Amino acid sequence: KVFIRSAINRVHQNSAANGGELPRIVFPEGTSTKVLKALATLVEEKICQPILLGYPERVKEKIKALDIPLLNDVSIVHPSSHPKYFSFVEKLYSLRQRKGINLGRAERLMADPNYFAAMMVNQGEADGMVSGSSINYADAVRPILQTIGVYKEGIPAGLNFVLLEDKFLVLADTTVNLNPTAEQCAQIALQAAKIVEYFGIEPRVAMLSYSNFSGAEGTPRKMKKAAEIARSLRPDLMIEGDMQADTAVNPEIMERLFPFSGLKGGANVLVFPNLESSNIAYKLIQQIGKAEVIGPFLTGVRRSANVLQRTTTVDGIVNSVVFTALEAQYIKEVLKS
Amino acid sequence: VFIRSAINRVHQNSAANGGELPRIVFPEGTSTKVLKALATLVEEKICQPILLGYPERVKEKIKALDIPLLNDVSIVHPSSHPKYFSFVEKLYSLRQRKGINLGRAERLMADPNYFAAMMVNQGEADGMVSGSSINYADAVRPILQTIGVYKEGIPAGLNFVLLEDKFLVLADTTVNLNPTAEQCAQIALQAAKIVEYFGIEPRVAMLSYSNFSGAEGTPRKMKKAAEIARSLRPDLMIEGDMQADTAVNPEIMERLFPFSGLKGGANVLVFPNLESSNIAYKLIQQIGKAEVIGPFLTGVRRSANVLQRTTTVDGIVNSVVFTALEAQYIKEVLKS
Amino acid sequence: VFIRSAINRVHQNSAANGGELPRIVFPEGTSTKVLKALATLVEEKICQPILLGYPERVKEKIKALDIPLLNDVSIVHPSSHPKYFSFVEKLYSLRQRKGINLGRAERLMADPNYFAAMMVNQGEADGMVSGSSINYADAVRPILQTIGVYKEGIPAGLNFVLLEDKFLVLADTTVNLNPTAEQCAQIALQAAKIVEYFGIEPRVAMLSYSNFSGAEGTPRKMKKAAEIARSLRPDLMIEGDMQADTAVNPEIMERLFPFSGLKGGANVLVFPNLESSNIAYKLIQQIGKAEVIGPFLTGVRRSANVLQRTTTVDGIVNSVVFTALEAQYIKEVLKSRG
Amino acid sequence: KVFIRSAINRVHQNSAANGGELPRIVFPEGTSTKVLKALATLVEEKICQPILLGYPERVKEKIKALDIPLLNDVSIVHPSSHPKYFSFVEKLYSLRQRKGINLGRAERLMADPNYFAAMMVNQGEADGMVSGSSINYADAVRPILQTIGVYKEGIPAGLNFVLLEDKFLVLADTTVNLNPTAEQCAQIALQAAKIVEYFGIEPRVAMLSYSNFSGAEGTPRKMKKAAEIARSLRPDLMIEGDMQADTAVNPEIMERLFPFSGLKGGANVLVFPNLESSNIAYKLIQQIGKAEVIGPFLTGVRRSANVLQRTTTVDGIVNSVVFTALEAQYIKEVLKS
Amino acid sequence: VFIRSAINRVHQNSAANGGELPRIVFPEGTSTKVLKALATLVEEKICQPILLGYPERVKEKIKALDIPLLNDVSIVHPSSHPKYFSFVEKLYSLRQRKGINLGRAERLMADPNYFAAMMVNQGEADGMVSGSSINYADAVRPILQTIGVYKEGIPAGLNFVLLEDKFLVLADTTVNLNPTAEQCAQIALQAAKIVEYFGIEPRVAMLSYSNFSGAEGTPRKMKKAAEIARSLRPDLMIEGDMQADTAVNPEIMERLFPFSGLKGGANVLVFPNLESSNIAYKLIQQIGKAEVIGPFLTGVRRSANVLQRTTTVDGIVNSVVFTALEAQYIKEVLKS
Amino acid sequence: KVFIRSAINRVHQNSAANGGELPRIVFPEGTSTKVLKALATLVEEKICQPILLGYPERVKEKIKALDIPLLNDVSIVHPSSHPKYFSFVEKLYSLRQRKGINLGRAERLMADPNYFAAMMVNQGEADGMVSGSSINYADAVRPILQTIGVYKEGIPAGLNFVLLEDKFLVLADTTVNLNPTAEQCAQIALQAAKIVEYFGIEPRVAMLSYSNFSGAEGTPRKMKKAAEIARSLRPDLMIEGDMQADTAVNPEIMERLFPFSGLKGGANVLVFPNLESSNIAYKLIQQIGKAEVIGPFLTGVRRSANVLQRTTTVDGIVNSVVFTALEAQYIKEVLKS
Ligand SMILES: [Cl-]
Ligand SMILES: [Cl-]
Ligand SMILES: [Cl-]
Ligand SMILES: [Cl-]
Ligand SMILES: [Cl-]
Ligand SMILES: [Cl-]
Repeated sequence: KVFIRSAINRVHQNSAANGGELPRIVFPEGTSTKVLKALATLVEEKICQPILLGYPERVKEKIKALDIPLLNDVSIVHPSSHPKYFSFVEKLYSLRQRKGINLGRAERLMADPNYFAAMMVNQGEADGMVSGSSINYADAVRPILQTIGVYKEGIPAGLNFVLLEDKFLVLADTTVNLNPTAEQCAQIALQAAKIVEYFGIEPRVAMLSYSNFSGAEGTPRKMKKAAEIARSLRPDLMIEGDMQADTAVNPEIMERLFPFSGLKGGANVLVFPNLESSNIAYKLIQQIGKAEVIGPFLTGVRRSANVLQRTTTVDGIVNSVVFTALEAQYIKEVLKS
Repeated sequence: VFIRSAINRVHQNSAANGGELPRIVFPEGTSTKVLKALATLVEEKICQPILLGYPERVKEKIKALDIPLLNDVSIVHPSSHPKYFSFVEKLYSLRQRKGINLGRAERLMADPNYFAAMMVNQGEADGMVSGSSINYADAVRPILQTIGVYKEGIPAGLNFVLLEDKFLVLADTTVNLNPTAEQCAQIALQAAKIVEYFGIEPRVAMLSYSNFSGAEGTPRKMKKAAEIARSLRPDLMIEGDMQADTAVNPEIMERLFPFSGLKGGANVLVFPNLESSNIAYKLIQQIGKAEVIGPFLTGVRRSANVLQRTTTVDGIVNSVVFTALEAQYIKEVLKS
Repeated sequence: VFIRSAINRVHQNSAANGGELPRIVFPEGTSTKVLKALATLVEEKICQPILLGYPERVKEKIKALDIPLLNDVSIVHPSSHPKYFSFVEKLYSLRQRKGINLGRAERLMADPNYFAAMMVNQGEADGMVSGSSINYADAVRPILQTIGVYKEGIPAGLNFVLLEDKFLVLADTTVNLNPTAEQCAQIALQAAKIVEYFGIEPRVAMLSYSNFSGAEGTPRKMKKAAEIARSLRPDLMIEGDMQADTAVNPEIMERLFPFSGLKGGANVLVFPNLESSNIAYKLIQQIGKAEVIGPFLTGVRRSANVLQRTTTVDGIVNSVVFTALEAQYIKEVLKSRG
Repeated sequence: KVFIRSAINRVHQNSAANGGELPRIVFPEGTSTKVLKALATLVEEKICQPILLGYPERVKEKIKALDIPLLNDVSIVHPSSHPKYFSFVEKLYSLRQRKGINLGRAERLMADPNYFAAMMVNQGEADGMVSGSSINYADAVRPILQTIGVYKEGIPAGLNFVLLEDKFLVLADTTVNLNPTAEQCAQIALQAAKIVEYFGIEPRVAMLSYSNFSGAEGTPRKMKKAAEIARSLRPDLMIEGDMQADTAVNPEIMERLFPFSGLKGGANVLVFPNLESSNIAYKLIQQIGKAEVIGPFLTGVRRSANVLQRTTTVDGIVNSVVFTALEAQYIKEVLKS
Repeated sequence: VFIRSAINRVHQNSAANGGELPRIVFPEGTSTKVLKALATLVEEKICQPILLGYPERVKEKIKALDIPLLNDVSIVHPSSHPKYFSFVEKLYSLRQRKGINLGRAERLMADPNYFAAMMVNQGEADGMVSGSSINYADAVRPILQTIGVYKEGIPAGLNFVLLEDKFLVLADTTVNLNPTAEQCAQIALQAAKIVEYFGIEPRVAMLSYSNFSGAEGTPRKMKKAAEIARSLRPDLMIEGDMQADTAVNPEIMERLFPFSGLKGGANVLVFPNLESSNIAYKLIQQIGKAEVIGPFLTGVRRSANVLQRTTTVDGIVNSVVFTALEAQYIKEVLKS
Repeated sequence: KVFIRSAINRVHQNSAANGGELPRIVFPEGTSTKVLKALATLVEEKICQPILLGYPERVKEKIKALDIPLLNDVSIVHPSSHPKYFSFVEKLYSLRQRKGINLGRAERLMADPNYFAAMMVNQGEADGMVSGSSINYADAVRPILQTIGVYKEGIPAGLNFVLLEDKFLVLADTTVNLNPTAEQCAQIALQAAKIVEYFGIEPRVAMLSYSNFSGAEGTPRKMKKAAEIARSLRPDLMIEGDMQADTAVNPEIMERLFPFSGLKGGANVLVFPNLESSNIAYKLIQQIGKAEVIGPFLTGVRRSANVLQRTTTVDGIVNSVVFTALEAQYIKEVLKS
């Protein structure tokens, strides 16, 4: 409620500090009913320049079918017909020619809106992309990781916000790594923490397990080791584990049962031991928890690109576009430095 | 409401059994949270509690907390009890080829947890509730060593998520780190019969991070778990592998996977590993603004349940209510 | 000569079946090498080709290359074909529990490789030839997902080495990275039935770097494969483990391993792993002075063969000839079973 | 045909530049009929000074049976009776005493001509040895590896020549390593390349696989890594992989399908991913191909020693001794420096 | 004879320190075999024995078996000891991130084995002797959890075989199931310093079923173990892999493997796994006709030894004697 | 002391009940000093008809060097010169031709006394063999296992006797299996029990471990299940485990500490969990204990053949030949049945 309006306003503060320019967000699924309805609400709010990918004739005919006159302008680009199509094909080929992709396969991949979108963002023809409403997560994210890639020492990891009364929680990694090592969960925590700091909040990080400070072999030792590695890398942050999820979020359970712990006031960063636990958790909270859940957002990647969960609603997509715009604005300012 | 109806079936059971209440032994006779919860439960006439401990330490804790309604409850000191010596032999004979000599059987039986487990095993009590003061592994081991699992059963923790129109069942939330496909099928079968006890049709989802991919690893494992379970209960809707929102939301299922055999949303959610079950039910309980009760230990021959170390007083109240139902149900099975 | 005898058998099979020719669909409707090969094969009355692609882009490629003999040939664009929607639904139903949603079933079936395989699966074509423009895995995946293997079969590539008096059969040259002893025996059984189709007695060698050692690893594997194969076909000469020259040269066998059950040199060579099979047929084809034809995909329920990406035009001519033979045979099996 | 005369002429050039001395080549199989028949032609051509091992009494008696009058003067040595025999036992014993070989067992191994030949070569009593016409390769090569050993950072690897009309191809490793690592395949390539360079030919190296530049896990990744490691060690050489075999040899297939590749004009060095592929390939080419195949020759060992494949012909032994004399002359010119 | 010189060393040591006797805590205050042994050890002025238990229950056992020299030996009940709660806080602090909450530290500290080990850890005693009544793992676990291993040390049991003209040292007879080459080297180094304490030159054999084969498995492990050990003590004869008769018999070594660096026979025998060490010292003790003393726990921060469950009264006497030696030695090291 | 004299007298019983014939025992090490010295003592005792293998002159020459006139008549056989040599080659070749052994290698193996002795025993040309005084155990036992082989469901296992004053113990497997399964350990127990029964003693079997009735994973579980399997196969015997070695031998410790145990009166058959423990134990008892240890004897094989430990003394060999002669006579009576 409040959190999403506040992000929208920060987009505007960012934009009025850069000559009124809006980030350009490319959408591979120019024909998606859910994407188009979401774009209707966000064009009224001046959050981004949408670019739709597809056949101009298909896309315009879907726009009027759904009766949304506010999209009669939005840029529409057909990948094969774009002037840069050949340049993009050659650059994908050069990236993948020793990873089993011949030239003709590079052409057919670059004709796919998902690859064309990722290459547009990589080449500065757009500032970000939002994809994945119509296809599964692996299919949508592979072009991004193949084309944009991860920044140095970074790790691709999905991140979700749980919006509670007077507080948000950050959950990660909800989408990418099946079974991260201790070193990977430490890095996932570091990425999640800098996101929390961007919002003016102190990150307090819990490495989750089924155990409370046992350190037994398997995930308890892994999450205990992840906390130690992370604490070494950010000695200023509260980072703790291994601990159970209720121990983590509830400060009264922590202090009563584990008062030696370095984590006071409840964790707002929840790093998971495997993909089963992160993925089932955010989805169950979203369905039954009666709290808004936004994301997942792809962290660790060089440019702003987020893959929607296939189960997303229209309002989900709205929320994801807003934060993709913020991400796009922030990355463009680091690159100016 | 779901809890009030449970309290009522408990009363219905005893009125059909001469008014007797199940005897539930509590190893943690001095536990502040257990004692406060029992104040509420003797008021509701749910069970006959039996506290384990040194009687003067138990009575002085009751006196400290000012719970006059507990002044009559039975207190048993393990080492002093008449059955102690025979209990020591029963444990020794059970574990003598599992690294337990007679002297260590004696000191194990003096521990309230083992004495409670044996009281229940020998029919001296109808059920037990433990684990408010110790970690779950320490509490559940005497139970599994002493009472054991019924044939083809698997010990698995189960939780209820109480929503407005409906409850969800989550398992296995406590015992198996990484159940196989065969074990996940058996966990589902155990949870399904519990849902049936309350007059609800069980609809089972084998959870994963994937929607019907069947790729190697947990997607393949949970897909076969659904198949094995479908084999064993051809009358039930059992499906997987699927993501959790796919599982619970019938409109998401119908839109994206209409070939699925699962209609109307799942009310039985079987997990692929212990991290996911345990973290999920705990996050739901803390932030999900739904009541979560349990975990309850399924698959074991007599009624025994281990509280989560993080439980509240009312948590313990809720767990005792359903332990009483469990003890009553098992008690008539064995009369057969 | 071996190829001429195959062409005549196609005509022999074709006669006694109302003069009908098998219908062979080609996913790569604009491929220069495919169209050049079809010019030669239309003159020989080997098959009725079906080209997949946008009809105008196919006709423009045909007119550019100046191949007047193809102006009549059937051209089908997958998205536009009447059965496209029906084909999408059968692929969706086949793969909906293997990570494929409906929108993806639609985009797969619009790919000529998937559409051709489904055409063959549904009897709208009698066989298919693909893979001149894509790597082998990309070509064979739709075939295996759609058509599948017959019971107890294993998908395995097979190549013919045509020598002066003699042909050898090599397998598995394309599919299995590292087949088990059980899989290598089945590969032998599949290759043997192919050799028998041509009226030749199959004599099977299970290849290794070792001569009758049975030591752990592949020597033990290939010795056990021969045993499993001998059990399943007690009438065949099948032997291993042995080196390749021991296998082919009957004089080396007799001098050095006279106890062996393999006399007169092997004409079926089953390989222990994919590196050895794939490298061998390719080196023989480039540096030997013998024709190598194939690979042909064995073990699948309907006729589909994947050209090696490195093929020539004459290679494609040869593969279509034997694909036509395969399609005619499988079509007789399917009528027998109705 | 041509290639062998040129090698024979290079032996004579080497021998004319060093006072007419010929390398001394020990043959453990002193009564092998094939070895003796080949030796008839090898002394008429001044290729080597042969040393036959055996009971002098039947070696002369095998020679008189076959009626090869040109060999009655050639040296014949009986291992047990040799003056150096007992000193040889002590060096083998000291080498193997912590590898399960007692003194009496060193005595029996050293009485085996294969071990005696190897010790002769190692200690400078001969310049090279040729063995293995009558025993399998592992049995024949074991004494060589235990006694002579590999030079520093070397790997024992068998190598074969395929003699084509304008050029030869070299295949390796055709005999020793079951499943070489990426690092081992790089070293095998370097050894093969210096052999090609000895003949004044530019080596062009293909790391073979069933894949064309895929780098997928398993051997495609291994052969891609071997090419990378080898290029690091020889930045001046064309070395490429992973690739299929026809891709490797045929320069037109390479240029058409993989024009980014650093390997132009066809590979003349073919390094295999495992012993099944190398061993089966050279033998199938030799039997059904119509090109002569010579070898295998043992590379990577400190001193000149080659194992004949048990399947060898009489001409094979001749070819194989010639190249052993060349290697022996080469090492002998290295050591004079 | 060897034991008499050890006893005389015990007196020699404390006489150089104002006559203290080391205080040795016995967790098994009612153990019959412990109590009879203490009768002999009180007469010999070896230590100050401290028995753990209910004092009247201990005194009642003492005069029942009519043991008369223990009427003035010290008796401590753990729960009643003044420092009990301070001991509780210290165990909690040591293990709070290894799965032990405050309440579980409390019941553990009431167990004599944990209380005894903590007494030694905090300097209220100089050593402890346990394990007569319980299996070795149960007794040694509190010791290792509480006292722990010194830097680069490895917990390893060691036994003496007393022959007519020499003793052999066997290790590791109790702790490590299957030590690595690195661990076997550290076991050899630890055994070497014990042999050096008695003024004999240690000569170490890394035992195997193989004679200098170096084949994969334990032959290679024991060959590499010798190499690592020789690296760390270049002055010592350390050799392997070799068979047991090859190791002890110098004429077999010289005749069959004269290249070996080990001459005059090995007096330190390091074993490749726990089956071989444990079966060997036990078989030698029963059927050989040589005295076997131990096992003694090496590698730990202060003096703690676990009796083998099969021990005799005389076994306990011998082990208490050397525990006194160990305690005196460690007590002078820490003074520095 | 007494036990060995009782074996000698039973040898005389067996021979008198069979026309005074002595078993024929082949000794591959015809020049072994310790073997020859042992045989002087054994020929006066009417234990066997020895057959020495080697060059006749080499043996006659060693016999006179050591001056034992009692051997001047003993049979000497030179394998390659023996009439049966060619048929024996043909038979070993037929046994091993699919295990990497060509015809010429069969010839050189059959010329080795160890293989020739094994084939003599196998073909009934001799009744037993004793080898291994001069070579390591694996080397001596390989020809026996390849040629004579194991009887049905048998397992080759070394067995030793520890002769205590009221009693003997049997230890196994002291030589062959590195790490037997539970099933192998049960079969080893069954083999050792029938040997104890041959001497009129009730076998009482302990499956040894470092644990007392824990059944924990690893060795405790293996030996507990080994006991269970063996009890199933011989329901008439006391067989128990897992237990420690002193628990096993001492009936008072067992009765005091594990009174539930099925093993009363102490174990006289000690089955070991791995080769480290068996081999180290019998060697330590033999050296530092004060009791006689005889063997090891090879159990589980179809015909009588035993390998001396390389460390044996002259008495050792005498003791081993005595029990080999008993074994040969027993097997010879079974074979006539
Ligand atoms: Cl997905
Ligand atoms: Cl817990
Ligand atoms: Cl390919
Ligand atoms: Cl070979
Ligand atoms: Cl123990
Ligand atoms: Cl040995």
